[PDB]
Amino acid sequence: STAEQKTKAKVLLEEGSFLGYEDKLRQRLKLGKDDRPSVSLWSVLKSMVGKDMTRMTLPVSFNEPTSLLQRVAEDLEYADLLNQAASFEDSTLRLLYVAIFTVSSYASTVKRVAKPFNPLLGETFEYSRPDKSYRFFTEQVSHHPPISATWTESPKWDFFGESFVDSKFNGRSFDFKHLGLWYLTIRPDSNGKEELYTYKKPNNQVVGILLGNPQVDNYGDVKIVNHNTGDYCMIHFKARGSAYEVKGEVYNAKGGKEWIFGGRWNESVSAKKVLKPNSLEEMQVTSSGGPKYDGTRFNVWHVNERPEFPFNLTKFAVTLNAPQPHLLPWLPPTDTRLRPDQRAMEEGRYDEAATEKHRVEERQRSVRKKREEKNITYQQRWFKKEIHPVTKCDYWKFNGEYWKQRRDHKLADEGDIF
Ligand SMILES: CC(C)[C@@H](C)/C=C/[C@@H](C)[C@H]1CC[C@H]2C3=CC=C4C[C@@H](O)CC[C@]4(C)[C@H]3CC[C@]12C
Repeated sequence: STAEQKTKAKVLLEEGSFLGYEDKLRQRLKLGKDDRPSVSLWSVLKSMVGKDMTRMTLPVSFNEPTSLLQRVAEDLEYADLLNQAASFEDSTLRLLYVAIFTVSSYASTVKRVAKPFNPLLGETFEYSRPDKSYRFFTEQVSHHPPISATWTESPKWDFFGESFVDSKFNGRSFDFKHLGLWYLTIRPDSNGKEELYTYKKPNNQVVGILLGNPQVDNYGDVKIVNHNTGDYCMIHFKARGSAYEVKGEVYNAKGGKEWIFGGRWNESVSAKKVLKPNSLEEMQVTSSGGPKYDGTRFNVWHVNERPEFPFNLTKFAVTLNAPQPHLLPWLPPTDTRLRPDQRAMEEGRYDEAATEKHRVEERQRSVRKKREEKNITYQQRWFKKEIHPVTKCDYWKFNGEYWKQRRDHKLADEGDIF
């Protein structure tokens, strides 16, 4: 445990990051299943061609009782990969595991053809895992357009970025682009100063709509750069032409190919050392013991087992919106767990969900109109837009106050949106 890792771990404990997380993770929903009718997606969308996800009104069959804030937290489902990454002295092998971490969060998107809640302006969501030593926090920093800012911290790695989802139904497919930059910091166990990786997430689309069998597809190219070394990785999510294929190549700073990896992003990813730096070889689509330098293949990631849950949620997703008894007294009034329309929907009370949604959305609009009448500039509570010193891009800088003020029971009047 390096000095900087211990210094980070000490901060996390002093700020009380795990207070209130004593309850065992939620294992299921009160709903055992549910019988929202299987309305045809085309029948709904044919009258809304060219619209955005947020401008559409959808039946509950195409809603999910999670927030966009919580879908972004599903980036962390396989965060163990990042501690593994920190343990490798070879920077290109750290990059391999960082890359596969970025791929690992797409298995959970399958079988959830549904719109998550559009977070209210100022809505927040926190999630800490004492068993993993990380804390995640996010604030909805914009409503027009919808933007979430995140900030995740752990002894060996940080992860933060902007969720800016730009969507469009073109009459055939529903397309989603992720416009924000993501920042992943590793504090290596050895042989390396703290290092910064950046990348943008792949696109997603709903296809099969006209065929009557909607399917979530993730597609496009991703490039991860290590700003310190500076290794880089190219990732290719193949677009549907039922192929879930993903492949990637990891290069050192001189363009030498060091690693390739590939698999199906709904199932598993394997990798191998590339022995000749100029090889054109890419992963063709049996050691489960860790990395290998001799060129044999090794497993890196496999999807978690996925029981049947209402709304087709994953086990990990079931933990996120849990109103855990020991957690509730710590939360700000803005936390997604307290959001009443989303809570009603999770419990299968769909008319209550529609009733509460109308109320909280009306109040949001009225507060915006009052601000505009008084020339009042909206200010985020927990983030401020700044210029990042390395990328020179605008980013949402966490102000460092949330967890300390939470520790000190100072949140009771930090927002009133539900
Ligand atoms: C009419 C309905 C069916 C339309 C709007 C719903 C489309 C779904 C499939 C879209 C809507 C929002 C999309 C969405 C938003 C945010 C992220 C966070 C990112 O880190 C992983 C992908 C992910 C999770 C994607 C996956 C695909 C989602 C969930």
